[PDB]
Amino acid sequence: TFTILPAVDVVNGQAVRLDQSYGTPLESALRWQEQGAEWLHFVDLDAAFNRGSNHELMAEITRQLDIKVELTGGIRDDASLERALATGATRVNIGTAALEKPEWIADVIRRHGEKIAVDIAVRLENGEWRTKGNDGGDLWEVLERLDSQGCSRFVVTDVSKDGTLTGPNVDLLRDVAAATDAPIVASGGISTLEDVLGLAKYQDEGIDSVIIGKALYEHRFTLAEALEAVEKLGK
Repeated sequence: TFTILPAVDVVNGQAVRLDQSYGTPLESALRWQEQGAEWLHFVDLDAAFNRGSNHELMAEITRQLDIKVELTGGIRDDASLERALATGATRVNIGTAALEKPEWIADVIRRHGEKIAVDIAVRLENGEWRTKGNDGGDLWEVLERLDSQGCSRFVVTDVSKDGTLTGPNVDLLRDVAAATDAPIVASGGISTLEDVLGLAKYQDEGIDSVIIGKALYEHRFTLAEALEAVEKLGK
């Protein structure tokens, strides 16, 4: 957690307002940039659930603002990937489709390199970490294959932490960081400021980022607070 990415979930052209209701993604982005945000994580919920697409609003955000944008949601074939890229996104994440299309994903990693992160959702079951795909396999085999295909970056999600007050699963994340040369984005379960700090502790093993939604919007801490608290570790 070197770097922190606030999450923005877009539907019908709108995102959750950081209060003190819903507004434009631009407003959200401006409100997050105010606070030291250098990267934003955007979810296109309409594309993720086949209801539509918000690509042109995304392209407006990258046009209007000079902020790095990670973009995810419904990226599953060449047509969706293109339209994701056409947005101006600094980086794009591919989830389930990556496990279900091993050759397609190698092919895209080959063409796009650092523009591609693979988002892996995992579930622990009967003592084994299984890619909660659509299944998708054993976590460790999946990682090795993806690593071998040149994947630059993974986004790892323990599918339980979404309930927020467990903590993120640091023992898994550290294991994943040790298993691949590709840097890791922790996602899912941020509850407290000290959760961010437990992660940043391990930035040198390869956990260099965290995505954070709820904890931020439910005012558990502020972004400026977390960015400085991670600075305080740096030194």
